[PDB]
Amino acid sequence: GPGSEPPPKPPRS
Amino acid sequence: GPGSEFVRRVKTIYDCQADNDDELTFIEGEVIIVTGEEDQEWWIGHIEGQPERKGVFPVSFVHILSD
Repeated sequence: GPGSEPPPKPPRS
Repeated sequence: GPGSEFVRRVKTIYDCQADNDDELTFIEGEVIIVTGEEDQEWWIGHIEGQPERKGVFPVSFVHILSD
């Protein structure tokens, strides 16, 4: 698990 | 929605792995053809030239691309 650290996503509805 | 705001294509600005089976997985720098709205935070589309790669994605993870 070396991958990039993307921002939090919005929640789903 | 994206249609009403003249969004046809966007480019992804982050990497993204689907967390649900209706979500699009992508890396940064890919072009998406935007084809609908999931809700106020999520659009729907497919990868340009690879239409089998399709699903919902965050509005905040893309930037509008001109024709």
